[PDB]
Amino acid sequence: SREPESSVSQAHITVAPTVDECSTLDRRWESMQYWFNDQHPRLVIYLR
Amino acid sequence: NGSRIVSSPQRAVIVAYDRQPFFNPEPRLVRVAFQSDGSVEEVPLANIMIWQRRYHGPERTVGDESRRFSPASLRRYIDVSDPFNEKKSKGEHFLDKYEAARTSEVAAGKYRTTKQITEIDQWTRFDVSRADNFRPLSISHRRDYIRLGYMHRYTPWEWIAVQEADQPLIAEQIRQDNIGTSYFFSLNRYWRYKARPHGYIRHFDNEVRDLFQFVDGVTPWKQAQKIRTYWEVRAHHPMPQFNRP
Amino acid sequence: LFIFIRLSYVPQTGLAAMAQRFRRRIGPIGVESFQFNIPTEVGFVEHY
Amino acid sequence: GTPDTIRFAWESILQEDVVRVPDVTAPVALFLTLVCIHEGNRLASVEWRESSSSLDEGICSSDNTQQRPLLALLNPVVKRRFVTKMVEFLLRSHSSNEFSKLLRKHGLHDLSRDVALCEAMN
Amino acid sequence: YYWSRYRMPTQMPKFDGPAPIAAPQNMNSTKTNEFIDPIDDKFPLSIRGPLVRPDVPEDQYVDSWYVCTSMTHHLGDYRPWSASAPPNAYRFRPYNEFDAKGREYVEYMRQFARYDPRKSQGKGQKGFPFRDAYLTKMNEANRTTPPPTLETIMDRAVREKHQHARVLSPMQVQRDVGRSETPLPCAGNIPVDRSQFPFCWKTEDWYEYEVAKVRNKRFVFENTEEDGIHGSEVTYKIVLEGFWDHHVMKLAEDVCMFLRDVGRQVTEEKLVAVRRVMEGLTGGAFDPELIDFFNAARAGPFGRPDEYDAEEVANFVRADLKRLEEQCLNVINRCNVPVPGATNIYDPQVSWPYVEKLEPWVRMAEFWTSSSDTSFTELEMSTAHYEFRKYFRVIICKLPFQSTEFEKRMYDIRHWLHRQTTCEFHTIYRKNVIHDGSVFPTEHDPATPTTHDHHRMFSFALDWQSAPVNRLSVARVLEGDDWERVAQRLGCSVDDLKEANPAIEELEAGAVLNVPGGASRRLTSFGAAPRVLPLQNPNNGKRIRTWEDAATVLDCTVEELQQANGHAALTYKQTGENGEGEFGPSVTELNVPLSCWVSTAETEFSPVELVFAGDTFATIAQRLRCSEEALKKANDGQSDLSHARFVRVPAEAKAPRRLLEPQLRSQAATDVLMTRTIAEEAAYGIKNIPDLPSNASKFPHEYHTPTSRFPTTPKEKESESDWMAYTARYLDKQFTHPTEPTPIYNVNKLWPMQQVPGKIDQTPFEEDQTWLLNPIPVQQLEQHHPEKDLQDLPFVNHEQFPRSLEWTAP
Amino acid sequence: ATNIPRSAWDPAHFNTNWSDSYSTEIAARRHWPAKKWSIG
Amino acid sequence: ISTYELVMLALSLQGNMKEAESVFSFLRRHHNEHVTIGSFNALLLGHRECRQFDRCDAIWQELVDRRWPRASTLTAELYLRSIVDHSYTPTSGPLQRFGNINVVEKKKIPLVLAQMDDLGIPRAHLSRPLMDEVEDALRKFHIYK
Amino acid sequence: RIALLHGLEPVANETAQERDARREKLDEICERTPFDERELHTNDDEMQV
Amino acid sequence: GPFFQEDHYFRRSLRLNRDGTVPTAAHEAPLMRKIVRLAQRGHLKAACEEYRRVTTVPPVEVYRALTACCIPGGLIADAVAIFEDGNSKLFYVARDGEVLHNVMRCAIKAKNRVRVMWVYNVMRGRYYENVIVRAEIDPIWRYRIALLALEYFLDHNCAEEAGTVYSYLVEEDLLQCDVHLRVGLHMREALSKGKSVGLSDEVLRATSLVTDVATVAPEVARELYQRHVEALRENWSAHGLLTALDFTQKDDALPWMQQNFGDVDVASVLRWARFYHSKDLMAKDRPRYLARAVAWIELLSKRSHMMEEAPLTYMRKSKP
Amino acid sequence: GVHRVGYTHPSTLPVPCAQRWDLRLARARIFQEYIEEKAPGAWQLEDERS
Amino acid sequence: QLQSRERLILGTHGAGVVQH
Repeated sequence: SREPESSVSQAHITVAPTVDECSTLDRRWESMQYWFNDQHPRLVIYLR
Repeated sequence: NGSRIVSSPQRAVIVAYDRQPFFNPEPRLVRVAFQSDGSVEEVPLANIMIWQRRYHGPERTVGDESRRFSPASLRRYIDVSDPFNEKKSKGEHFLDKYEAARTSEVAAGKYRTTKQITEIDQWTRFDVSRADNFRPLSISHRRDYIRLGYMHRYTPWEWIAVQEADQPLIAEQIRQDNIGTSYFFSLNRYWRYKARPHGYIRHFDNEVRDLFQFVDGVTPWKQAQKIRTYWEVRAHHPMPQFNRP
Repeated sequence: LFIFIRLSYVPQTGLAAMAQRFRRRIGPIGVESFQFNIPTEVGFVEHY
Repeated sequence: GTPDTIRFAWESILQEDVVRVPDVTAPVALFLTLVCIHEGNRLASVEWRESSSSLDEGICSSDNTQQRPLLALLNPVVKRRFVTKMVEFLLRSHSSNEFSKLLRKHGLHDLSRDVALCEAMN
Repeated sequence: YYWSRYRMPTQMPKFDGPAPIAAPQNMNSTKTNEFIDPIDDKFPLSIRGPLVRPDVPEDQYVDSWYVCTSMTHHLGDYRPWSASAPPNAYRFRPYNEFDAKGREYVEYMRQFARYDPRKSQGKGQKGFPFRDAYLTKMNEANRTTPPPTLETIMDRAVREKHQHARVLSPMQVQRDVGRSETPLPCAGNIPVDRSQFPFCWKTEDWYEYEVAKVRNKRFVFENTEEDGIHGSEVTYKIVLEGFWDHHVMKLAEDVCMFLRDVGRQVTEEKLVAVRRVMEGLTGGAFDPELIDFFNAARAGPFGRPDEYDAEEVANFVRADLKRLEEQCLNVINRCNVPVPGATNIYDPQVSWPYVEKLEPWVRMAEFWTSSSDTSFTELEMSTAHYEFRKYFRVIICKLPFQSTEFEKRMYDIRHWLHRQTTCEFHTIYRKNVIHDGSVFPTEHDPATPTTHDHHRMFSFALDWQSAPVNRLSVARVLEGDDWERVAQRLGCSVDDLKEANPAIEELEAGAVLNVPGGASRRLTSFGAAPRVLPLQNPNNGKRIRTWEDAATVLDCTVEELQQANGHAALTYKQTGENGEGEFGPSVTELNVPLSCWVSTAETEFSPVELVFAGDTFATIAQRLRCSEEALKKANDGQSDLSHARFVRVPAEAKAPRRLLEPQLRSQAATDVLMTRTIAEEAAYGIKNIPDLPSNASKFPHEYHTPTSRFPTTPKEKESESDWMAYTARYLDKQFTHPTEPTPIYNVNKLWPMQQVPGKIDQTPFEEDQTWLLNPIPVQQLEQHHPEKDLQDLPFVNHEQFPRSLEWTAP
Repeated sequence: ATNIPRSAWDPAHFNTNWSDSYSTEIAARRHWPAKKWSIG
Repeated sequence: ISTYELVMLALSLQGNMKEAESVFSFLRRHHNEHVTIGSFNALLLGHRECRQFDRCDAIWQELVDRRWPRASTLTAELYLRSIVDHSYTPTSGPLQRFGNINVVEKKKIPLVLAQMDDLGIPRAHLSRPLMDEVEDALRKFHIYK
Repeated sequence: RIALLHGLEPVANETAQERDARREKLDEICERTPFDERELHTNDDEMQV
Repeated sequence: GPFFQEDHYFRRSLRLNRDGTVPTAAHEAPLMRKIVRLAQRGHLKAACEEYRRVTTVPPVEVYRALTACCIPGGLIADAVAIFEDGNSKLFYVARDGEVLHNVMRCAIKAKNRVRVMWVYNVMRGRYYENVIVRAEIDPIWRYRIALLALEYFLDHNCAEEAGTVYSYLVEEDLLQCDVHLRVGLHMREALSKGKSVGLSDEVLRATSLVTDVATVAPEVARELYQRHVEALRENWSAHGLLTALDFTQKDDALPWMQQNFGDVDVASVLRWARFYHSKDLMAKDRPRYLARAVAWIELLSKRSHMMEEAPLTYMRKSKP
Repeated sequence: GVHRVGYTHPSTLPVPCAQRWDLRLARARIFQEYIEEKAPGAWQLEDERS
Repeated sequence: QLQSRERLILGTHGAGVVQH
C-alpha cells in the first residue's frame, strides 16, 4: 500500500531551512526567488 | 531576445482570463497580476501553478463543501417547474401589498409540480445492462455477461494481460543505440542480409554498376553490332528526308 | 553577464549527455573535436 | 570590445523555445543584485530615480498598472466620518436630478427616487 | 460441425397469427408497399411532424449497412440534444458567444493579436498566422489610412454644432422600438485601420502565403522543448482503423483510457526517479563520465576551453531535471483531469492523450448493376454509387521522454484491439546523429570544379561514390621524418598526433601511424594518379615477360591485372615480346589497376591556388590557413598579387585545396566495368559510332532525342543582347557605349531557374503571341505522371492500403 | 513496473471524484420539463 | 559506506524496505557521491524479498537512467531473478479462468537485456540456472523479425 | 484565498514557531480585510439567509 | 514467404560439410584475397564495396582484415556490423578470437565501455555457439582478449566492470596464463633444442616475470602505503587501517600485500600493469608503472575500496 | 530575351560570394539530382489548377 | 478528502458501501 505519488512540486517549493539545509547554504545553486523569498528568505540567512 | 525569457515561480492571482478557445487561443495567455505590487501582464498557463487540493478531480483548486445529510435519504422532494428555486421571494417587495390572499389559489402549482426524487429517471434495462466507465479489473463474477445482455465498455485488465502474454515481443521494437551509424560496412553488409533499396532506379546505385558490369561481361559487340537505328535503315528510302510541315 | 553565459550555455556534448542519461535519448554522444552532437527527430510507422 | 563567441553564445542561448534563467549560488546572486542596484541608480526616470517602491520602477514601461484604490488605503473609520459630513452638505446645497440620476445609473434606484424627495424638499 | 455454431436456444416463432391491423394483405388491385408502417405513416403530418427518427444529436445515429435505415450505435439508449451542449447552452452552442464561423474567426483575430514570428518556427501550418490578417498587415498601400471626407466632417458638424444633435455609429443608433437599447455596444468607439480591416492585400502575398502554408504541412518538429502541452520527446500517434466510425469512436476511448492509465504509471515511475535524483544534487553527487562529456571540448565561450566541475554541471543537470519534471507533472495533471462526467478526449488541453480524429478513407465508386450486353445506355442508367469507408482515430501520446517499457505496453494493444480494428503506430522520437572531421570534411572547394557533367543521368551511380569518402587513416612514415614534420604534412597538431598514436615515443622509418580525425591533410584512398608500371628493370635486367610477374611486384590478384589490362592482354599472349605496336603503352607499361593506387600530397592537395581580385597575401594566409612568411617563402618572394593569376601554396597549409572532388568516382572504377567493351573497342578499332546523321541539324523536327525538349532554342546571332549593344553593332556602328553598363556581378535573368552557364537560353516569354507562334505541340497521346501512372487512370485510382487522404506521415 | 497499473487497484489511488457508471448516463438522458413558464 | 550499504542489505534481507528506502533517501539527499551500486543492490534484493516487484522495476529503470553507479553483474542477476520470481507469482481465482496472468511480467525480460547491453553488463556473465529461465523467456516472448 | 494571496500557505517542513508566527500574521489581515460575499454559494436544500 | 528465393537459395547451397569445416570455396578465394589486401591496406570502404560481392562465405581472415582496417579511425559502428555479419549469419565465421580482438581495439579507440563489454560478451559466448555450432575460441585467445579488456578498463577507471571481467579471470584461473605463456615459449625453446622440460613453481619463479616483478615489491608497496595514509590525512588520521608494511625489510612486501588485499592476486596485477601499450614500464617508466599497478590493485581489490572510504555522517534513528 | 547563361567566378568580383549555380551543383551532388541541361528557360510553367 | 479514510477506503473491506 503506497500513496499516489503527489503532484506537488518538490522543485519550485519554498521549504523551511533546517540547520542541515543551512549547514550547506554557501554551496547550493538556487534562484533569486530562493534567495529573495518572503517566507523564509534565504539570502538573509546566507548574509548572516 | 527570442520570443521570451522566463524566470522562477513568483506568486500571483488571476484578474482576467477567458475560457473561450477563441478569446483565448493556443497558448492561453493568462492575463495575471502578480503579488509584488500587482503588475498586470499576460503570461500563458504553462507558467502557472495551482494549489491543488486533490490529485484527481478536474478542478482540484476548490474544496469539498460537505452538504447536509437527510435521514429521509430517499425522501427528498424537488419541484420541477422550477428545479433551481428561482421562483422564491428573497426580499419583501413593494408589489407585495396588492396580493390577493391564498383564496381561490386552489392548486398552488409548485405543490403539484414537486416530485419525489426517484421519479425523474428510470432504471431501465439499459441501466440493468449498463456498461462501466472504467477498465474493470475482472468480470468473472459477471454471470450476466452475454445471455443477459452485457458487453464491457473496456476490455478488462485480466484479458488484456492474457492478450499481452500469449504472444511474443519482436526484437525490432526496442531501438537500442550506442555505437552510431556504420558509414561504410552496414550498407554493404552481407548480400543476404542486404538493404535492398526500394522504389525508383535512382536508389539502386550498387545494383546498377553491377548491371553494367554483368551486361558487358556477357553481351559481346559481335552481338550488339547489327542492332540498327531507325534512321540508319530509313536512309535507303527514295525520300529518306522531308521536313515536317 | 559573462557569469550568466557560463551558468547557461550548455555545450552540445553536455546537452546530449544529459538528455541521453536522464531522458533515454538514443544515439551516441561524441567527445572528439569532430563529433557534433545533433538532436534530430526520427519519425516512422510500425504497422502490425 | 568582446569576442564574437560571447554574442554568438548569446544568440544561441536566446534562439531556444523556453529559455530559463538557471539557478545561482549566493556570491553570484548578491553580485548581480548589487550590479543592478548600481545600474538602476542610473537608468531610472527622475520620479523613480530617488524614491520608488520596487527595483524595476522607472524602467518597466508598458506596465498595465492597477492603481485605482486611493481612498481604500485610507482608514475607513475616517471615511465614514468624511461622507457623513459630505453627502448631507450635498443634500442641503443643491436641488437637481444630477444625484438621483447618478444613483439610478449605478442602480441605486431605491435611494434615487428618494433623493428626488429631498431634492423637492430643498 | 462448423455448421453447429449455427444452432439455437429457443423454440421458434410460430406462424399462428392473422395479419396485423392494416397490413397490406393483397386484395385485387392494391398497389402494395410491404415496408411503410400502415398506421404511423398515414397519421397526418399536421399532427406528427416530419420526424422519422428522434430529434437528437445526429452523431448518435449511425447509418446502417445494407438496411436503408439508421440505427443508433448505443442500442437505442438515447441522450437528448441537451447532453451535447454546455448547461443552458444557447442554441446548444459550444460557447454561447458565436456560431460555427464566429468562433473560428474570433480565434483567428486573437491568434494574430498574439502572433510571434520567433515562436512560429518549427511549427506546422498551426504557427502560420492569420492568412487575411498577416496579409492586410503586409500590404503596402494599406499603410495609409484615408481620412473621412471633408464633406462628411462638415456634415456631421452641421448636425452636432449647428443642428444640436449628435450623430451616432450604427452600433449606437437605437434601432429598437420599445425598450431602450442601453447599455450601448462597447465597440461604439473602435478605430478604423485600412491596414487591419478592411482586408486588402496583394496577390503574391495571397499565393506565397497559401502555397507556403500548404508545403509546410509536414515540417512539424513535434518534439519541441515547450512547457506542458507543446513539449515532447516521443510522439506516438496510434491511428486506429475501423470500418465504422462508431467502432473507432469507442475504440479510441477504450485505448485512450488504457493508455492514460499506462502513461500515468510510466510517468509516475519516471517522476519518482527524477524527483529522488534532483533530491540531493550538490558538488558531492557526480560522475566522471559526465565531467568527461561536459569538458570534451577544445574551446568555448570565454575564448578559452571551459572546465566544467561537479557543480557547474550540477546546475546544468538540475535545470534540465526541473524542466523534465515540469513537463512530466503537466502530463500527469492532464492524465487525472478527464472524469466519467465531462471527459473531453477531443481536446488535449484537458486530457493526455487526446484522440485526434482522422478524416476517413472513403472510396466512392460508381458501378453498373445491369448485365445487359446489348445496351450501354441501360447499363449507364443503372449506375449505383457505393462507398468503401474506413474511418480512423489518432491517439497522440506526446511523452517528454522515451520509455521503452511504456512502449512495450503500447505495442500489445496490437492484440487486444477490437473487432475489425487495427492500429498503425507513428513514433516520432528524438535522436542523436553525430557530425564528424576525418570522414565528412568541411574542406574548401577543390581545384577542379564539378560542373553539370558530373551530375548527368546515371552519373548518380556511375560518376559518384556513396558518401562519405574513405580517407586513408594510416600514414606511412618518411625516412628522414621528424615528429612535427609528419604533423606539418598531415595537417595536425604534434600532440594530437601523439595522442592518436600513443604507442610510440620517437618516430622510426617505414612505420604506420594512426591519423587523428583532427588532422586536416588526410588523403583520400586510391589517389588520382594512374600508377606507372615500367618494364625497365626485371630480374632479367632487360624486360618483364610473363603476366603473373605483375601480380607479385604489385601485390594484387591476377584478375586485377588481367582485368585492368585490356590492350596488353591481346598483345602479350603470356610472353609480351610479341607485343604489337598498335597498342604502344601496353607493352612498355602495364596499366596498373585502380585498386593498388597510392595517394600523396602532390596528387591529393593542390600545389596552386586561384587569385581573387582583391587578394593580399594576408588574405591568402587567412584563407589557406598558413603563414604569410611561408607563402612569401614558397612564392619566390612576390609582393603584389594583381601582378599574377595563381599562387603557389606550400605544403605548410593546414586547409589546402584538393586536386579533385574527394567524393568523385575515378574513371577507373568505370573502365573496370566497361572492360569487355573497352577490350572489344580496342580490338575492333571503332573510332566512333555516330548517333545522328551527319545532316542532323538541316532538318529540325525529324530527329528528337528522348531527351530533346521544347521550346527548341534558336541559333544565336552575334550580339543580340540588349538595346545598347544592339544599336552599337547593328544600327549605329559608331555608338559610344559598348553595352548597357553591366554590374560585374551575376544577373540571374533566368530566375529562379538555375541554368547551365555557357548555354544560350531564352527567358519565359512576355508577349502572348510567341506561344501561339512557336512550334510547341499539344499533349495528344496518354497523360502520364511517373507516380500517378501506377494508378492507371482517375476512375480506377488504386491504393495499396486504406490510408486517409489527409495522412500526416511521420 | 506493475503490468496492471497502480491507479486501478490502489485505494490510495482511488478518485475522490470517481463519478460512477450509472450516475452520468442516468442524469444525462433526462430532459427536464419544457414548461417552466406558465406561458412559455 | 560499507556500513550504510550493510544497513540497507540487512534491512533488505529482513524485509523492511520502508526503512531501507529511508536510508537511501538520507544518502541520495546527502551523500549520493558515496552511494555505490551495492546499496541499490540491497534495494533490488529487499523489494524482491517483499515481493514489491513494482519498486524493483522502478529502481531498475532508475538505474538505467543513472548510469552512475554502474550496475554490477550481481545487480543484473538480482533484478532478472526478481522478474522471474514475479512472473511465476500467481494471480487470484477471479482472474485465473483464462490463464496465469503474471506470466506477462516475463515480457520486460528482453527489454531488461537490452538495457543491460546498453549498460555494459554482459548477459553471459549471469548464472546458468537464471539463464535457464531467461533463455526460456527469450523463446517464449521474444522473436526476431 | 488571502492565505495563498499574500503567501501564508502551510509549509511541508515548517516548525511550530514559524507556524504560529504565520498564524498570527494571517489573523491580522483576515480579521481586518473584507469578507467576500459573491462566494456565498447556496447548495442543495440550503436556506439563503 | 517474404524472403523466399533468397533464403531457400542460400540454404539449398552453402552448408557445413561433415568434416565440421566451414564452406570455403574456390571462386571466392581470389575475391577474398582482394578484400583482405584492401582492408589490410586500410581502404575500408573499398574493402566493403568488394565485400558487397561476397556470395559464398569468406574465410575468417577476411573478417579479420575488414575489422582490422577500422582500428585507426575508431569505426566502432562499421566494425560491430562487420562482426555481426559473420557472427550468427554466416555460420559464425566471425566468431574468432582475433576478429574479436580487432573489434575490441575499435571499442578502445572509440572509448566505449559498453562495447568493450559487448565484445567480452561474445567472447564469453553461450552454449549455442560454444557447443552446437562449435565456434569456440582458443583459451590463449580468450586470455588475450580478457587482458585487453582489463587493460582498457582499469586504464579507463571503469572499476566495477574491470572487476567483473577479472571475476571471470578468477573463475577460469587464467590469472597465471601470462607466466604460463612465457614458460610454454621457454619450453618451445628447450624442446626445439631437444631438451626435456618441467612444470613446477621453480620454472614459475624462474621466468623473467616474477624475477622482475619481485624486485618492484618495495616500490609498489611503499607507494600503496603512502597513497592510503595521505588519503586519510586528506579526509581520523592518527590511525590507519593498513597493517605494518615492513619498510626496510624489502622482503616481506608482496606477502604483506596479499595479506593486505587477499581478494585479488597482486602477483597478477603487477605482472599485468607492467606493459603500457606494448611498452615495458618496468624497464623504462618505472614510476609510471608504480602509479599504474597501484591504481590497478586499488581498483581490482574491493578491500582497497573499503580502506579508501570517506567519512560519511551518522543518521540518528527516529520515532513519531 | 535571348540571354547567355553567364556565371562569373567568386574570384572576378571585387567581393567574393558563393554563386548560385555552384550551389546548385553542390546540391545536385549531395542529393543525387540529375541536372537536365536541355531544360529551356522559356518553359517555367506552373500548374495553376494545382 | 474522505474522512477516516485509513479505516474506510483503505481498511474497511467493502469500501464502506457493503454491510457484512
